[PDB]
Amino acid sequence: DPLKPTKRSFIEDLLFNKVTLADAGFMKQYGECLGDINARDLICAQKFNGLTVLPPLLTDDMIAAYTAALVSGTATAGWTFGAGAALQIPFAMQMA
Amino acid sequence: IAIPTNFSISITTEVMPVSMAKTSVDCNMYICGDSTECANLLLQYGSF
Amino acid sequence: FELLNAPATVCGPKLSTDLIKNQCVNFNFNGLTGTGVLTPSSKRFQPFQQFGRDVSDFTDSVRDPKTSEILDISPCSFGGVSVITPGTNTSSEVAV
Ligand SMILES: *[C@@H]1O[C@H](CO[C@@H]2O[C@@H](C)[C@@H](O)[C@@H](O)[C@@H]2O)[C@@H](O[C@@H]2O[C@H](CO)[C@@H](O)[C@H](O)[C@H]2NC(C)=O)[C@H](O)[C@H]1NC(C)=O
Repeated sequence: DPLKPTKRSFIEDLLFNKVTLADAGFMKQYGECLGDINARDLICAQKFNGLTVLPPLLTDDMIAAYTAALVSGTATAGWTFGAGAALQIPFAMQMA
Repeated sequence: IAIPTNFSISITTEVMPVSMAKTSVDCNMYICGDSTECANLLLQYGSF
Repeated sequence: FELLNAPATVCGPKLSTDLIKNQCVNFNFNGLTGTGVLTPSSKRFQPFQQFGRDVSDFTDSVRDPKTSEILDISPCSFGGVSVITPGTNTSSEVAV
């Protein structure tokens, strides 16, 4: 949506809502863990024991950009951009 | 013979895992924590 | 006798020091030795309880023998580190 701040599509927003990803982000500062000891956070416990999770190279925004490019290509060009150079075609004729 | 006369446009979802969490282990941290004696014993034990 | 699981009133001839907090130290509480950072705790120990353990059986809290304050114990080491190099043959300069 050009207006909304998400930068992803509506269905993608719903899908990202459906799945519970536990902790958001891959950064957990030492001060954060020490200041919230009372809440026995699982991530703090596993980080204090040498187990770390590394962020994916492609961010969710980058993956959404790839998906948007794929959708736009199939809408404007269709199948022709998978073989050579994307060739424009009206969507109704692609449907035909 | 049976011949269809009408049709529907169906949209179905296929959910496919693509990747899992990338993880790494500080072997010394997990096995020994912050103990120096345990670290030396782990060195002597062998680096798997 | 029992050693490191309950309050004690018989102790070896050792000299106590001042309580240092928010600094990585080598600590010895009633004979239990270790390395960690000590912080004030919100836990409420019963009179018959001296130590507290987390799900990993790591001693994560302790009642100060002198002030009766409850202190949380945290590991000193924490945080992922990675090294970026262009190749030792090319250069000895790295990013971290
Ligand atoms: C244990 O004793 C300490 C120290 O108080 C006394 O005076 C010292 C100079 C020394 O002679 C000790 O052996 C004595 O017990 C008590 O510590 C209190 O708490 C604060 C915080 O660290 C300390 O600085 C103060 O000196 C003490 N406060 C007082 C005396 O009002 C501590 O409370 C005693 N604990 C028990 C369980 O009796």
